[PDB]
Amino acid sequence: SLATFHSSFNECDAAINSFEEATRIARENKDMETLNLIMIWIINFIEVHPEYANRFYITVEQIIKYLKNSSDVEDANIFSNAYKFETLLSMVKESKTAEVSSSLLKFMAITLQNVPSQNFDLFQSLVSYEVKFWKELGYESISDVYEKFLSKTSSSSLRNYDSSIINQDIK
Amino acid sequence: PLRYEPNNRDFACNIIDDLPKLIRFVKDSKRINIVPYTQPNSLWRGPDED
Repeated sequence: SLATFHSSFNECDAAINSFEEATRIARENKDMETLNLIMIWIINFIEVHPEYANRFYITVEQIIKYLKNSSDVEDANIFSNAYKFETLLSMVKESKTAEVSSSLLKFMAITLQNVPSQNFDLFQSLVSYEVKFWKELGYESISDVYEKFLSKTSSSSLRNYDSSIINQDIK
Repeated sequence: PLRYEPNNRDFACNIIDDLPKLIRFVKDSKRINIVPYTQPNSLWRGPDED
């Protein structure tokens, strides 16, 4: 939470040192459930600030390989998070659009299977990716339909508070 | 039979092939099952194994 707060004020580097001691404390507890929370927070910080992917002690690809085969029960939302991060990495890696659609299909299928209303954060992230994915393909008609579902001024955690105001100003 | 040989001047790439193919929903007496999608006239038009 203090690491999140530092990222909220664009400290970035100060958040890294605070997060490092979080991993060590998690090991002393010797509890597995909290580590998945730690790993989830890792790339979410990376998603906002991709320039720091090298600084971490774990590469982004290592987490995705772990989270895909984490378990088959008592996860619910871990897989919905895991595949969404693969879709961003694949989109940035300019992989073949064959894999990108399949990866986005996985993330979409699990997100809508469970309740999308309660998990408002990920549902907005799905729209943001899909509107971005179809806009790069050049079909604004598809993007327009999903654009009506993107929420304004909601933004997300760990990314400032006036980020929404700035984003509307850029457009 | 159509022959669309690859030409450099043809930049009309296809993305339907890229998008995953659809599936049908058919329920038998035991349970509801799910099968790959086939067009109604595709059985006599499908690419012959021959």
